[PDB]
Amino acid sequence: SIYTLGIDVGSTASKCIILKDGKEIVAKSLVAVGTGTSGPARSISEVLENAHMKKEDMAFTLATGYGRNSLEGIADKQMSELSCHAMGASFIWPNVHTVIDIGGQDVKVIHVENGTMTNFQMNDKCAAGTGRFLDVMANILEVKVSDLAELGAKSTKRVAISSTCTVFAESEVISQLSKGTDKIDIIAGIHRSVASRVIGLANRVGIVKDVVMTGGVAQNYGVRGALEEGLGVEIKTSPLAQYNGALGAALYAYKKAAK
Amino acid sequence: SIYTLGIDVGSTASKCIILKDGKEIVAKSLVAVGTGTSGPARSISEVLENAHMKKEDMAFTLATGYGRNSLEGIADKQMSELSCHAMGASFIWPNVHTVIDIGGQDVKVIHVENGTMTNFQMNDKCAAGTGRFLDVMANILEVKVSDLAELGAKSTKRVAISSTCTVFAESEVISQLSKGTDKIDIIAGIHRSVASRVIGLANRVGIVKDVVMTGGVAQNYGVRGALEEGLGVEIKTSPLAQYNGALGAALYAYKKAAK
Ligand SMILES: Nc1ncnc2c1ncn2[C@@H]1O[C@H](COP(=O)(O)OP(=O)(O)O)[C@@H](O)[C@H]1O
Ligand SMILES: Nc1ncnc2c1ncn2[C@@H]1O[C@H](COP(=O)(O)OP(=O)(O)O)[C@@H](O)[C@H]1O
Ligand code: SF4
Repeated sequence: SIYTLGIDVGSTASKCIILKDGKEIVAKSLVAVGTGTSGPARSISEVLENAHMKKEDMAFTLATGYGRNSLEGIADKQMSELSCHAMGASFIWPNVHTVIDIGGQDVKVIHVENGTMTNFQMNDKCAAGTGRFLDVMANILEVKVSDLAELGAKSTKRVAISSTCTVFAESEVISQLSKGTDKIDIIAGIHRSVASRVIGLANRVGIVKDVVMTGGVAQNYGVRGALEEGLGVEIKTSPLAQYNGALGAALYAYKKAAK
Repeated sequence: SIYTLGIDVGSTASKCIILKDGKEIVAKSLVAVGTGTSGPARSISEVLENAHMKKEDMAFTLATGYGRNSLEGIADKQMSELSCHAMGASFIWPNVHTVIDIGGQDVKVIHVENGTMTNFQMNDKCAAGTGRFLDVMANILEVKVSDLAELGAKSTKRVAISSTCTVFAESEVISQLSKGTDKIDIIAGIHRSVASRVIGLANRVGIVKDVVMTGGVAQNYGVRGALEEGLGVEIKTSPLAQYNGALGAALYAYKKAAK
């Protein structure tokens, strides 16, 4: 009976979630964020449509993300991206305590307790370990970022990328091609390279029980598997992975719409 | 009467120096890293020719640089790049105490005392502040790395690049173009951006009196000027700037050839 709207406006995309009584997801949406493109707005329409409801049907609207204020007038209230991820993770996995969120342009590991963000470490300046790292690599390899996972899974040889930087690592990848190294192998290498950076931030926080991966890159099971190897613990993820930030907002909305 | 050979084999180029009695430069050479694995070799021939002498005439040969361990057989002893720069700087500027060396793929600030490396700070992992940063920018701007200095000198408006990263700053530059911002201005901005990183390392060491800029990027007076503004002290440089590492090797050679 009470419908709420969670809006996660990131730097790459804008995700939306609408849930009934804060217990079930009725609809979600995702729209690329282009300059001028007005995609966060579009995504809102997208959800409302998918759900067959009007903005006036939402009890409370909560926005989060990089441009969580670009639609200030839309959201009743805005909230930290760390908070929503913690809240959302908790809705999907009750025993979460550690949340690894990789999105374009940034990474962040969050320690969660009672759907809240206890502590966290995040990278906002280095393109390394971000989905942007994976883009720059998929381009040189001439492959689709959403294929990397599938390809790297075929690797038979370990190929390391000693360069920590995206720029230097780019040359490495180019050079590994000059040596006739297979792409499948270079990819699995790029994945461990990303895992390595995440693991780097990860340790300043500590991997607690029931680790979950969130964000768009979450889909890349190549990357996630590289993470399980590094941290040596199960890394969980679900289809809703990239809609976590939004899901968190919707949960905080339904909460604000009860107090 | 005693001729020595200094060979600085970098990642970008291979420089060579030959001096008589460790007091005067008789000849120098510079050869890129074209595909072949004989550019360092080629440069040696180049110098010997320019000088009109043969490898035998060289009393002692000392190699330095990224591929130092590659001239084992050609050279007689190898030495730290920090040491040669300090030694070489001292030969060019007696009162040096601080040496800023920007080359492709790395930056490093050296404190010098009696032709020796007292302390130093260096960047080897981040492409930011390196000549590689300038490359990635010259490409997007569609200009020649050796023109940047000349162009930026015409800027009339200050345009900042808030991004510290080469990858993110790359997009910025692209975006500053979308806003119709002049290249001349974007360049001067890129220069200060580089200066900022150098100054970053610089402070962990301390700018002492008589600062000198070394390395290929040394030529870029756009960059060097950005450095004088930041540190607020004179930054010296000479034509031999990029041959400093080699010059240092030749000086250590003539020294080894006297003890
Ligand atoms: N199928 C896929 N496989 C791999 N990566 C993907 C896939 N779909 C999206 N991604 C990526 O995951 C990231 C998700 O970004 P996201 O978290 O939505 O961005 P932001 O934090 O800016 O909102 C991007 O780098 C995007 O390209
Ligand atoms: N005329 C020039 N103007 C600006 N930059 C230059 C010029 N000539 C060379 N450079 C650059 O200066 C740097 C010199 O690199 P160098 O110190 O020789 O490399 P390495 O440290 O790998 O041996 C490179 O980034 C190169 O492109
Ligand atoms: S290490 Fe590379 S990817 Fe990271 S901030 Fe530096 S230039 Fe950017």
